[PDB]
Amino acid sequence: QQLVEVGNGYSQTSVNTTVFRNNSLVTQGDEQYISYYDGDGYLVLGKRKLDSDQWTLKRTQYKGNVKDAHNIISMMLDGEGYLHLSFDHHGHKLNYCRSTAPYTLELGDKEPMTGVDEGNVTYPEFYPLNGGDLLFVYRSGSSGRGNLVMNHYSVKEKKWNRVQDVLIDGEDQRNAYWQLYVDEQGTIHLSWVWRETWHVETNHDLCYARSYDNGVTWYKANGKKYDLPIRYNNAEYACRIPQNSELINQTSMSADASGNPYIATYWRDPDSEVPQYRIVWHDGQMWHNRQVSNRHTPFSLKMIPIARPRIVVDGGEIFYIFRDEERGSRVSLAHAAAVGVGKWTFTDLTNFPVDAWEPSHDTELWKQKRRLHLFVQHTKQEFAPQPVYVLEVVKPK
Repeated sequence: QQLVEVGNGYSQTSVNTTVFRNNSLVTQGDEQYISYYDGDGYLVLGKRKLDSDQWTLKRTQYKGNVKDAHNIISMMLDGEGYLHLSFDHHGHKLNYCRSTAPYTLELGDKEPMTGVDEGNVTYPEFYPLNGGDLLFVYRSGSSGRGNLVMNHYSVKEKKWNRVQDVLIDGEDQRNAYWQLYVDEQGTIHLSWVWRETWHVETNHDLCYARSYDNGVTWYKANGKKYDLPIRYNNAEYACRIPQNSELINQTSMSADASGNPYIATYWRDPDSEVPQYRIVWHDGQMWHNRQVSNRHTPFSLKMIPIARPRIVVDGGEIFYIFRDEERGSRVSLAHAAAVGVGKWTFTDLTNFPVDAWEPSHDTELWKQKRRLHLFVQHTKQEFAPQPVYVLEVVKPK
């Protein structure tokens, strides 16, 4: 299970290696693209042909505040091959750049998307849409509460338009933390936890919504159309998980070829001190939740000794990527041949620790080729810059 070295990246924080890099790594056609901060804080872009181990790197004109692990880089390609980059935010004015040509590691100047409510950004994320268009999501904090703002890029028009200004509504009462995925049909999947207070221990529940029409109209998994915006009272609950359950925020989710959502997270049971990894999914008929791990070591959120997970699905076959102090903080794989039967195997994918690392993966490679590639780097949360690798993952023997 092979480990392709890219270049040295910043390792003194987990900025290159958070679960919410959407994306760190992206394939189009026969090429794969990557982004990270180098040891000196510069935004580096890379590309390769997928059949090669040789990366072409470009140190761009931009830097980021690498001492803050929130200040991540997200990238994506549109249907014409232009790279879109957004980076370096913890409640700051939008940093957004496009490549100057398709398939080329040359960034233009920073530019607005719509110019509206772009003053206080955190957590930029890109998703591909049908027709080569893009979705952008970010957390806007300008109101005093983190609000989900969603834009659509038309690749033909070379233009961004707002889609949703108020999709999840905390009613000046509660907070919300979300993750998304665009499936192989072009449907946007959305899931989130609520948080009653400002403190992480009041994280509760997993809610869900989807949109088939690029974010305009929204549906529940049970088929009912949403009245917007989505509040505590009308949200579809994928799973109930109470406050003070060590429920974590900002994880990941995926979907299978049938458009069914799967959500990967962790929390602990009422009668346990031990948080466990979970999978929450809708099979076209109903919601399910299951425990993936069999941990025995407590921790509390009130660095975290386990990583927030990533998942990919192939017709009920599940690859569930994690990192855990119980397994020496290696890159680890929890694999299920069939999600519905719940027989999991556990396999370490690295023989060395990656400490603060959380997984991000090449979402488009998995969709287009059913190959699972991870962004892998040893980070901490003074440590010399460590190699960034791409690791291909296959089912275990």
